[PDB]
Amino acid sequence: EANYDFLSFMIGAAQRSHRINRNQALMIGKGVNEPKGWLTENCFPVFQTLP
Amino acid sequence: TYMKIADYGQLGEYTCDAKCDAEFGEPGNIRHLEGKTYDYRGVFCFNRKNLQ
Amino acid sequence: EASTIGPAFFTPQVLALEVDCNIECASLLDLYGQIEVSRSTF
Amino acid sequence: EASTIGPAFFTPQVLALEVDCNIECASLLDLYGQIEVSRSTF
Amino acid sequence: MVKLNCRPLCQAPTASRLVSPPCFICRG
Amino acid sequence: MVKLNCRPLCQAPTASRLVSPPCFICRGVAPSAP
Amino acid sequence: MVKLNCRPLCQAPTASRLVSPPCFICRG
Amino acid sequence: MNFNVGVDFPSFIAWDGEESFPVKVDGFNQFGFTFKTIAALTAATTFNIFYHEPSDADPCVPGPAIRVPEVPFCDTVLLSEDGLAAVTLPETVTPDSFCAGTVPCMNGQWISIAPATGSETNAANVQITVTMKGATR
Amino acid sequence: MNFNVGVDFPSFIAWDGEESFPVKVDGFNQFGFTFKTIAALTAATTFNIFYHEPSDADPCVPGPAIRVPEVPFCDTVLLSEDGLAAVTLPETVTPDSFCAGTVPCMNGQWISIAPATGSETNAANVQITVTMKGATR
Repeated sequence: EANYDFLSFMIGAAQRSHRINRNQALMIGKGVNEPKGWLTENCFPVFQTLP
Repeated sequence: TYMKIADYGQLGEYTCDAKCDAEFGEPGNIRHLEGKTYDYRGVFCFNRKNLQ
Repeated sequence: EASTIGPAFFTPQVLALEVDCNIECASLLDLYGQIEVSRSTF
Repeated sequence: EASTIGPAFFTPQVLALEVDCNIECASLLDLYGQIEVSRSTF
Repeated sequence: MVKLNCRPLCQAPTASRLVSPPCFICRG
Repeated sequence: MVKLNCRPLCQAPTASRLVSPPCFICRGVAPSAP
Repeated sequence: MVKLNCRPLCQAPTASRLVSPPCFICRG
Repeated sequence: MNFNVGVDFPSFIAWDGEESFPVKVDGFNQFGFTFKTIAALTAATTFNIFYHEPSDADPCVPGPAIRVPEVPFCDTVLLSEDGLAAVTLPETVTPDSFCAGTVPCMNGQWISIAPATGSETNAANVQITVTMKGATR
Repeated sequence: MNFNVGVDFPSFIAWDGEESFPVKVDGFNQFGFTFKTIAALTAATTFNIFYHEPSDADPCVPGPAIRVPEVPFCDTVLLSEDGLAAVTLPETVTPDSFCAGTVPCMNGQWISIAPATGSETNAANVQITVTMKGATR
């Protein structure tokens, strides 16, 4: 029952949650249990402006 | 009546080794909604001669 | 998830019976002497 | 009569829209270098 | 102009005796 | 196993400011005085 | 049932100030 | 299998026998009362209906208590004297039996029920409650 | 154009803040609660759920109060340490927001709510009503 097809909604709301989470990880993921993202590894040469 | 996906919700993330904390996550809502319609309903009247 | 989510999601199959449950009498009409008038006083 | 007789004799017109309004973010996964791999620890 | 429509919640049983024609008895 | 479900009866508005960059200053002008 | 109809006789002179943006001044 | 029908037709209190409570009917578009008796009444019990407006200071608290007018329905006759809505729980209504009425034309955003004067003696044995029908957020 | 939504989803008071009430759920097949607070709570409050049975003296009056067992679905991990169903209004529920919920399996003819021990002085600030669904008879 439940005319609104729920299974396809969860299969849809799992690839979506995966997609943004992988994107979030490769940036600021911290070492253990998440790929080391390039924003937190911080071995890119960094330039900072003057006040 | 229509439907409104309120939110999607999270699904347990990125465990390298089993610690068994975020198993099921949490899902979202679907939030059935409704809505009616309205109407004007006015009138007016002239007699017969002030109109003729 | 399971049924803790609203009652507008499950559409109930509307079946096509109709209980009446009332009751009439018989009729003594055919026994009575039939007759037909056309004015309102005879 | 009407307007005092249950709320089930009137069947609403189920229109076919589904409002979503949920932004993902923005994709940033096609810039990076892609490499298919095999059994882990390459 | 509000009109109400009441209805009972629990029904009651319905018992009634079934007395039948009595023992034939002569009128004398 | 009861799982609740809650909505608010009256949502509230949400204001915010719109700060925008200031007109230019520059890090030291050449012809100047101490 | 009297239907009052009313008009004004003299229209008062109007004068609206045509204000325009002031000159650009930084916030700071 | 029973459905969590509190969402999609919620219900709130409107008269617990000692105090009226304004119920917000803005977020929904249909509503009705479901009377219920707790002990045998003494005579006919009459209730007034009130509708509120969003208060002048705060827009999510009810304002004063204005009495909703009543409209005919194409076959009315009684036609309550001062054109003002009212409901009369008839005498000889037993417990374990509920009655359900509703004002036709909605107005304001909070509705309320109050025991009409001269009938607040045996009105402590009634308990009105409201149930809305369909969110429109 | 609002309907007499009373019949076809009636509702009754189940906890008016001072005393409970048993509400009959035989005539209907599906039901649920609609919690609602009247003033800000101070801590998480917990209510117990009870089901009655037809009394032997009279089948139209509820007997003693038994406590409804607890049914887990799959996702349950708390299990409430007792196998006896109970609701818990969380802290930070502002008194203009309702919360709905119901038991997955009815049993008996009546249902009741009462504040569990410890949270008996906050429950005086909440209201719990029950609305049913289609009538079987």
